[PDB]
Amino acid sequence: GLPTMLTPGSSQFLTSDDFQSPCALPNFDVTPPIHIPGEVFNMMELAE
Amino acid sequence: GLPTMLTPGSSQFLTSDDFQSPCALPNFDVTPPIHIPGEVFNMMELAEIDSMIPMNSVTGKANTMEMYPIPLDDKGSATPIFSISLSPASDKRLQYTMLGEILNYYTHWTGSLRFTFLFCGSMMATGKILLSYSPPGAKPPTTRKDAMLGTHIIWDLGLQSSCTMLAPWISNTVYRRCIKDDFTEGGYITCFYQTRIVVPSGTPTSMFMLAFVSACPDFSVRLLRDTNHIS
Amino acid sequence: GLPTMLTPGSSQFLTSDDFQSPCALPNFDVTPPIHIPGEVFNMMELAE
Amino acid sequence: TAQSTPLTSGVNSQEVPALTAVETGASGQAVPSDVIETRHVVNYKTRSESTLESFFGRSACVTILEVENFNATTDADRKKQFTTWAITYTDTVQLRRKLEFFTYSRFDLEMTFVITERYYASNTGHARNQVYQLMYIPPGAPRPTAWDDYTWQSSSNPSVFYTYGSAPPRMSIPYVGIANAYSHFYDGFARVPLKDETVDSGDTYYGLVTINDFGTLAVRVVNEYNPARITSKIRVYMKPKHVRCWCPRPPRAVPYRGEGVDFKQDSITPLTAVENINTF
Amino acid sequence: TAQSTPLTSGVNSQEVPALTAVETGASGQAVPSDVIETRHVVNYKTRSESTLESFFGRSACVTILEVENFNATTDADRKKQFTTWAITYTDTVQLRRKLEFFTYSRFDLEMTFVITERYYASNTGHARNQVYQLMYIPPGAPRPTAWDDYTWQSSSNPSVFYTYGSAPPRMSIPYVGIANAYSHFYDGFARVPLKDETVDSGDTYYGLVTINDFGTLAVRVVNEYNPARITSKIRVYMKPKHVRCWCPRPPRAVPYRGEGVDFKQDSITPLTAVENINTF
Amino acid sequence: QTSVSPSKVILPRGGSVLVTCSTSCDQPKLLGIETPLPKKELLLPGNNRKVYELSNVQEDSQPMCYSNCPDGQSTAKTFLTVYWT
Amino acid sequence: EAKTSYVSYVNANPGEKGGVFDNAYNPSAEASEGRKFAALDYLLGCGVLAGNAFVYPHQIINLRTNNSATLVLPYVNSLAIDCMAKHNNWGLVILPLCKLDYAPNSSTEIPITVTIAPMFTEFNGLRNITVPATQ
Amino acid sequence: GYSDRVRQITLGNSTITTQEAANAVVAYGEWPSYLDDKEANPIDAPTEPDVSSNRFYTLDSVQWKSTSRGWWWKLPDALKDMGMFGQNMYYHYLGRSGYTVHVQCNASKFHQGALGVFAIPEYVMACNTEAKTSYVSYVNANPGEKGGVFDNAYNPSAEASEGRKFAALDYLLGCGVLAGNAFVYPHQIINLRTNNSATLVLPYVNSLAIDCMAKHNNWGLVILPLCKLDYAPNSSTEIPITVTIAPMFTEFNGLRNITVPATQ
Repeated sequence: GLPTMLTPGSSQFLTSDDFQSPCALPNFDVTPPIHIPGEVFNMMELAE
Repeated sequence: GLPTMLTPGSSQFLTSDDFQSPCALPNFDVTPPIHIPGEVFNMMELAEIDSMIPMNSVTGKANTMEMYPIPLDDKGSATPIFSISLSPASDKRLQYTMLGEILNYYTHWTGSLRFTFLFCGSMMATGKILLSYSPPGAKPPTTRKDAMLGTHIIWDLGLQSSCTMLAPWISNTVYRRCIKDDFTEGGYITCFYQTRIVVPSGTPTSMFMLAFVSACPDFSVRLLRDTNHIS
Repeated sequence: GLPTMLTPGSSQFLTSDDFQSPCALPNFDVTPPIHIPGEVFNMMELAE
Repeated sequence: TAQSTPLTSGVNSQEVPALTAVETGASGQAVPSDVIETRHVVNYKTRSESTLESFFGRSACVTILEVENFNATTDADRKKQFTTWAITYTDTVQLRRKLEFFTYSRFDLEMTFVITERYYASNTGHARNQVYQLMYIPPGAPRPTAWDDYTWQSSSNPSVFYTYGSAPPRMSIPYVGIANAYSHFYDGFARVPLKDETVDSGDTYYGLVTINDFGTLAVRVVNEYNPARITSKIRVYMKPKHVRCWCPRPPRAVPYRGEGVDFKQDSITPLTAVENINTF
Repeated sequence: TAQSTPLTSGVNSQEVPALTAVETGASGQAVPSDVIETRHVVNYKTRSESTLESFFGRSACVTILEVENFNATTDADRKKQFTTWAITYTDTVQLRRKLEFFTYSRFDLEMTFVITERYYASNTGHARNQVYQLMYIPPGAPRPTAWDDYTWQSSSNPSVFYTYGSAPPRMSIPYVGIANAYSHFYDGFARVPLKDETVDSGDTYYGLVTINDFGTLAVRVVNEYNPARITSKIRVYMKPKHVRCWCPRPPRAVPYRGEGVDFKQDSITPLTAVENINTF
Repeated sequence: QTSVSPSKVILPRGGSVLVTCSTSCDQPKLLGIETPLPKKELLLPGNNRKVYELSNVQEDSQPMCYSNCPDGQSTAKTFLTVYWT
Repeated sequence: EAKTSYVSYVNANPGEKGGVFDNAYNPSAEASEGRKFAALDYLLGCGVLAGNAFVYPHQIINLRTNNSATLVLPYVNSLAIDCMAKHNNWGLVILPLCKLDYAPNSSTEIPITVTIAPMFTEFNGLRNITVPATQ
Repeated sequence: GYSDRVRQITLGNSTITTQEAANAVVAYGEWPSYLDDKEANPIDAPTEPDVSSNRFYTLDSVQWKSTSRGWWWKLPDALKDMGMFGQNMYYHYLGRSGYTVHVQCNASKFHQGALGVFAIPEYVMACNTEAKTSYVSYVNANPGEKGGVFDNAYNPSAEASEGRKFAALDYLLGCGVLAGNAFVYPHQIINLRTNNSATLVLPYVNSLAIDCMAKHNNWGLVILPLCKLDYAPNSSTEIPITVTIAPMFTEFNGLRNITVPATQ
């Protein structure tokens, strides 16, 4: 169908990667968020 | 999801490839650069720098700081001052220069060379020195009526104390090789006392001369390889 | 990253294929051509 | 396309195309509309496969390389651990004959390495899966003395590491000739033997083989010694692409006997004698 | 491209380019159009391969790591179960020599891990297919004591899990230097030994090796012990890409004897003495 | 790299000395023996092995046998003496 | 048949007098007298059949039609310019296709004289004279 | 009217004039400057000793015999005890400095000789022992004013005591590179028929923006005799090489009490 070629680093599991993945729970209507106080946006908010 | 097909050459590791790869340190705020002086943008910026040839690398004076000064005197012999082939990557006295070490990482080279000769005698020592370049394919020049017929330059001694004999690119191939090859042989180079060097009284008779090597701005290399100095 | 599927005929070496390949000598400044006389453009120039 | 055929009929005139003169050097020039009566044939047949990009568009075989992998004790057993091959297209007789149609050629070369294995003995254990190094050594880089010396680490030499069981490794080598074309035939030496030499180069080889250094393909097995002796075979391939050629020549008739244009005595008779001249 | 060559002819004038003075520090500057008569040569040859992105554009070898996998009983057998390697480029002599052309460099590093296996003994059964952990330990994270301790689980350390038989794992490490460039050569210590110390730091190491901590590459075999002892070899590679360099230096002539710029006594003689000065 | 099998040769004045010089390579680009002594060739099959047939040996000579293997120029000599009454 | 690609310099470059072909291949077992061209006529020297040699630039002197063959040969080489002392560019070949036959005197001799001009020559790299070996 | 051979250099309250000079080498084509605000590593207030330390300092005059083999100075530490630059240095944690190295050696018109005056960034040298590697003490690596000498013989002492020093081998230039390749550095050659002074202008070269001068030695001044001194009546004469160095555009950070390093 499409001529492809496998580079090095294929079929590895890197523990700091950023890939997509199939969701094991398709169409999961997640619980709607509410405004919880004291939201941390960065770990350097805790250094100060 | 998508119909693909694996070509040959998949799952190989080629040591000269150019592929992308996942960064093992995601979001690494790299240290901001500053203007460091003397930035090199190309390895041929280093071929255009002079560097001394160990021309006096005879038995006893090699591997010490007497390898560089070429012996001179006032006797004015017809013998050559020095003689060397034009193989700046595989000759026993050129491959350890700064030009010779870069050429031992490559395989094919073109371009002209620059031999700048510094006379380190006294002030009162005046003289004339023939500097010759002969293209290959004949008798190697030994007497002065053989090297005058090539590409030469007659250099005089005085205030401006550094000549420049240029070895031009005269070659059958577009690219000579970086080995001792017969088919891409470079040329024959000699150096004769033109008249002689004359010293007055109270002045040393036996003197010395330094010899450099660099690359002209039409000098270029190809085909990176390993070297043969280190193991 | 991308959902792919391997067709038949993958990982074969066909001796009459036409694929691309990684150049083992990257940036090789090839020797510039000159006009050599008598250029053949087709093997049927030799049948005539 | 190829040429069509015009609707012509018979002639009776002084314009005579059937008579040429091959003393002048030109070949025949009569197309079949000249000497007979022809119909109109629209010709849709093209010459697309006969072009040089498709005439050389096959991955031919140029050599067969053998390496092994075992506990080497003697010195001959340590030279079975690797194999260095001088790169040339003349170690077979079929890609060579397709290239000696032409005097000069210019092509980017594409190689692919098809590799097999076997057990040597029967009851000496087993072995893990294997990775094969193939290192392109340009002329000047140090050729390996042993199979695990400083030379195989390849800090600048192009190396490929084929895991056994994968698709065969493929790479493209550009036009690396120092001329403006690869001289298939070189009618000259490498040097000029001068008058009254004490060198006495009365053994300089003729012709082609004194100018070609294309490299050395050195192959090791990257594993250490397994308990079972694994004998491998490697078939280096070439496929000329982006092909140009110059100055055509007649093809090779009698067999080869070396890297030159030489020919062996017992096969100087390529033809088979017919019964007589009148044998259909 | 490189420079062409102008059509010049002979001169007779006071403008003399053949005479320079290298006391001033500048090199020679005469191009061959100055001292002889030259034709017009249009130069299409470029310097594209000699640039630093292609001069370092090879995956070199920097070390060879060995791990095993068997039923460990003694303590030396438990230290064969893993291997921790301090990351440096100085454990070989070919990528080091290409980098000691330059004083300072700045490059994103790309690594690839080519891994082999073998059976150790012959008749101790068999083994399943294997998965290899390679964990990048930054300076400060705990180095593993045993092969299965709390450290290998890697909740924040970058780990890769290579299944044996696949394509070799590859990853790109960015510029992680705390300077604005990697100091290949550092002419200084790590601290200042003060006057009248009772510390007596009269064993502080010179130069480079007291500032470089790049990490630790700790490798285990993720399997438990198979009945057959599987001895592995791992070849860590580096390929500098996005390369910049500063302040060039002469290349290494005599061999190394350590991680510094030191040189051993029996190899201080790199040249070979010629017959005389007049030997072509 | 370059081997000369008759290294130690004793032979009287005027006679012929058979010198066998080959290389440890498969392609001898440039190989020969450097002496001012008369020699035709000796017949020997094989692209590598080689024998020159020297003759009219008068004084003590040390001929140099180069061989242009693709790893530099190599060097091998042979030692020959004469005899007199 | 002792060695391959194995011709001396004097035997490969006779100069003015040229060489002759032969209708028999007799390889000398001596490596001395075997350093010369095995000039076999029907294999044209290089082991291709002589009936295919018309793919080269050729003319046929036919003694009923013409008496002179004129060719104009450009510089053909892969390089732009090359050493003439090492490298021989062209090869002039004269094959008798149909043999000479004069009916009164069957053993007559008619001379073939070859007259060659260089054209558009250009030389580089001046030095002392090159004198090649003669033996 | 003007010539390339007469040159006056003034910095602070110090002046060098020279009447037989060659041209001056600005190292890597950059004149030294202060640390710009777009590259500043520390955030404290920088001390700029404007004229108190940007002036010429004259070192000790070594004697160049016919058997003299070379000299070396580490450049931000050969000035460690020179006026206020030696007092700006040890009262501060950070320091950058440009330099104007001026090497002074003159003879008659009957002498001859050559002096390769170099300036080597990160001049890392080799230890004089084979017991350990990268193994030099502090006092032996930082002599200060007097500098060190090269040697034409490599004798590694088997003692780890007397081996904690630079194996200053001349043809391997200390660091095991050949001396004939050292012209890729900013260099001038004092030739006793052409010139009598070598002037270099050295910017601050380091990977960092600013660094500890007490730890880190930026440049390495190297003087190699290429062709030896030869005076025909007196073959064993001595002409002095005097080195005169000025800091330029200095800038310091992190004030505290004085740093006094060890002397043994």
